[PDB]
Amino acid sequence: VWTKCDSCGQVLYRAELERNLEVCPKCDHHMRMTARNRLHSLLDEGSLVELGSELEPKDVLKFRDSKKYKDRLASAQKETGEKDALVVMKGTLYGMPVVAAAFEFAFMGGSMGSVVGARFVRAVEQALEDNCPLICFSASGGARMQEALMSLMQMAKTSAALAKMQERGLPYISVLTDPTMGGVSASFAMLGDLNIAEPKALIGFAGPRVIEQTVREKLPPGFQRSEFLIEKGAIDMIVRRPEMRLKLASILAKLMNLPAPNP
Amino acid sequence: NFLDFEQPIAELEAKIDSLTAVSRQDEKLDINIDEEVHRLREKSVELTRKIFADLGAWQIAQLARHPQRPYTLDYVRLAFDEFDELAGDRAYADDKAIVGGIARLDGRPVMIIGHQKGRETKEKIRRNFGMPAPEGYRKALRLMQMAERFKMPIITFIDTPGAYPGVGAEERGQSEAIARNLREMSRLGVPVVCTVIGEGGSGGALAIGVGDKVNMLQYSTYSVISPEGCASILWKSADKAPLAAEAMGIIAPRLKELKLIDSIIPEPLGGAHRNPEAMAASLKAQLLADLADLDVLSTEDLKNRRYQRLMSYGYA
Amino acid sequence: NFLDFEQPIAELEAKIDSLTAVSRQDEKLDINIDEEVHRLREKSVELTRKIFADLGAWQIAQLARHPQRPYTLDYVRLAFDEFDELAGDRAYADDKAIVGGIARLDGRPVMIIGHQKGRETKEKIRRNFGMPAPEGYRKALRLMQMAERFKMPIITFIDTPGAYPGVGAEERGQSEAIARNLREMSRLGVPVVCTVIGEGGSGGALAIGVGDKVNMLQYSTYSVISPEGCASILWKSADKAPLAAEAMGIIAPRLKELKLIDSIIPEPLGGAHRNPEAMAASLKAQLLADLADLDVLSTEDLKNRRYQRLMSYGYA
Ligand SMILES: CC(=O)SCCNC(=O)CCNC(=O)[C@H](O)C(C)(C)COP(=O)(O)OP(=O)(O)OC[C@H]1O[C@@H](n2cnc3c(N)ncnc32)[C@H](O)[C@@H]1OP(=O)(O)O
Ligand SMILES: [Zn+2]
Repeated sequence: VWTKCDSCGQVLYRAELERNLEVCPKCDHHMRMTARNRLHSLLDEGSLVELGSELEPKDVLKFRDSKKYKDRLASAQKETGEKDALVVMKGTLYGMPVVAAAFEFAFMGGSMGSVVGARFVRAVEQALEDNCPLICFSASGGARMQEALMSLMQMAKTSAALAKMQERGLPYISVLTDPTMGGVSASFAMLGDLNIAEPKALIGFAGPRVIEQTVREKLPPGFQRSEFLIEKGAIDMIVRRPEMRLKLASILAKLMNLPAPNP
Repeated sequence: NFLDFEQPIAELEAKIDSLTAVSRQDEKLDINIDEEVHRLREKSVELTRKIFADLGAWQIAQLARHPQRPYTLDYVRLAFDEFDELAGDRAYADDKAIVGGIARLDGRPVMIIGHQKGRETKEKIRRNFGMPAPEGYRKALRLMQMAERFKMPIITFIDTPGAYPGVGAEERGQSEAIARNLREMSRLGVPVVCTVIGEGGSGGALAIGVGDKVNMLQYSTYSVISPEGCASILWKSADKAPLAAEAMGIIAPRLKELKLIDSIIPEPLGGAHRNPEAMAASLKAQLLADLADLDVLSTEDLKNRRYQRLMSYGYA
Repeated sequence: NFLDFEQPIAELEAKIDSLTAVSRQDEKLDINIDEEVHRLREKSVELTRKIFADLGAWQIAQLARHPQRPYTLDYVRLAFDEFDELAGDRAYADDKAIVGGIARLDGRPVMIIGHQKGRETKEKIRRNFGMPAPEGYRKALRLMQMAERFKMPIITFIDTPGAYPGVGAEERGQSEAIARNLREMSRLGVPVVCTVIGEGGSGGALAIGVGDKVNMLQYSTYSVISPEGCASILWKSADKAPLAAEAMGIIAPRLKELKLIDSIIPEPLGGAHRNPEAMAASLKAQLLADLADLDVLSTEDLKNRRYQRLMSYGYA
């Protein structure tokens, strides 16, 4: 029941960290949070209703790099307890209907595959039919390499869905957690009306290692971090996780023109 | 500079060149020289036919990266007329990795956007080896919006290693540029025809490749990551690239059966580099055919069909 | 730090401060100290009333540049609640010279954009003295488009020396940013209310000031070029600035009689810096009245009225 924060090397009490939404109480380090726990924290209590739960990985390419991709999917599903990376849940936020989606970075690096894109499109469609904001928490290593173009196209698909939402005037907030790279930051994570990002979150398109290889120099200090990006204009604002829920509610209360939430 | 497996063919071609020079150096022995030239030409044709009969996915990927191949400017020159090149994204700078403009396809006015790798070693470094910074995708978006304004169909040539993973290009929001292109290109009210001539992929190619008709040349590849990268991350080695290329399924016939592209444009025998004119003619015919059956649809029906085609991607 | 012509008033105020300290240092002489404080307070009020009775155009221009005056953030704090600041133009960087966000005006959700000069000498250099680079006008456009999307009225605070004439800002297309803002702000489907609190002009202020209702504080200026520049180019000297300020007609009533602004917001006696709370209250009342009479119009009628108002500028 005693965990340690790797950034500061403290001895955080486990339940103390858990009740603080997996944030170090000492150095305020934003550590891993599972999709289901994140969506339970955001949305109101007793109103969660999962969407797109009938979709499961159905590998067709029969990929095999060093382990059978079916074996990879089985192992990840057993480890994390989720069918695929993205989890969509309808619910209420301070008395306001809202559809939320959260990545599960433990599932093959939160990579975006066919099921991820299909679930995201289901979330967008649900938001459209029942007019309400969409909130997406992004934590992904990129596009699922074990599905090739069938994964790459999921970018375009999801983008199109968001375009539809933008045409209807429905707000869409895109929280950028740590990390958000590859085809998730280039398709729908940075395609939100407001690009909120958690502190010190590695956000970009190409990972630091490949940038180092190509440039063969020293990257600027604090490269691709949230604090470095907000000065580059890619991030609208940086919100701490314990204050996220309320902040989001307030924002969507003003974008939708609804009365302010009761604190 | 032919590929490794094309060493025999190259040798034969060199021989032919030599014989041609001899035929242009004397006159009393023209008959025998010409007969030998014809015989060796038939030999080269048959050798190229048999060599290319069975090419692996790695061989195809090498062909798509052949350092002698028509790029966007070459196809524009050999299949389009009256091409005016528009430069600048109006914000920061004009990326030479993406060339765009407005030209005429058999008299019809069309907008052309595409990646340009560059021919020699000077242009290759001038054009960043076909890898565009975000200020190239922003120019592509600007030109696509301009074309969509003046009821103009759009034609895209996708030939690039990917988006440039530089520090400067990363500071200026590459992800935002790509995402904005992907979002906006699905709402254009004009038919879009995309071809994957050469090498494309990694998502820096889908930024100008969300179209109504997606076409690919026979010996061209389109992958979520280069075989080198897939091998490095997954195979834990760089010399196992061909295994990654075979496993991903990046070849045109393999992608066709997955319902990811619309048609494959057959290439001249021995790759598109041997006979660029025939390749340009085939591509022009395919473009005209694709525009012919896209004009019938109304703008609303065109957009609805595009949306449905996008939503039909993937097995889920 | 009061202005030169306000030297007498400042002295009296200083005197009052001293007396106040004395009134807070002893208790047996409170009656006489309080009576003297009241008498000197009345003296200061009458002196400020008579000094400000006749102010020249140069004096007003100095007031608009007073190094103690509520900026955009001050008005936001004292007249708006629940203000979330949105930063970044999504392309290059976020300009600190322009602050924008979304807040609530008496419960109504509004979008706020405005120049921010900065209070002290550190923030002044951090915010480029209120002079925005093109990546600030692009952020302003992004926020205005966002507000127009979600049926949200827009409120603009125009307080800036002008657009930054830097080499970097010039390389990144300042002219394009300003022109795009001017073109797009005339088509917004939401009512726009603009005020010229403080100093504005040179065209880097009109970039966020093409609105349905244009308001100006009593002691604020709005000129095509700063009086120093007008004197330098035309009067061939810099010490003849007050002549240029008087000749141009940069004071609020002078622009009012030309049908260039809608109304003048009366300021607290002695300039808006003496009583910022009263200034904020007056501005909030004016904003509420302008939105009250702008909501009745339909979106199409609103846009038509805006277009007609724009086309009615000038004597031709
Ligand atoms: C081209 C594309 O879109 S995919 C290319 C890969 N991704 C990138 O280049 C962008 C970022 N690159 C990265 O390496 C990471 O995402 C970083 C920089 C954020 C580092 O995050 P890390 O903490 O190092 O995570 P890591 O990469 O180990 O991801 C965890 C797991 O997800 C896997 N993974 C992550 N992304 C992918 C992907 N796109 N395809 C397949 N597997 C992936 C990794 O192989 C790893 O598996 P393993 O631990 O069993 O070996
Ligand atoms: Zn810690």
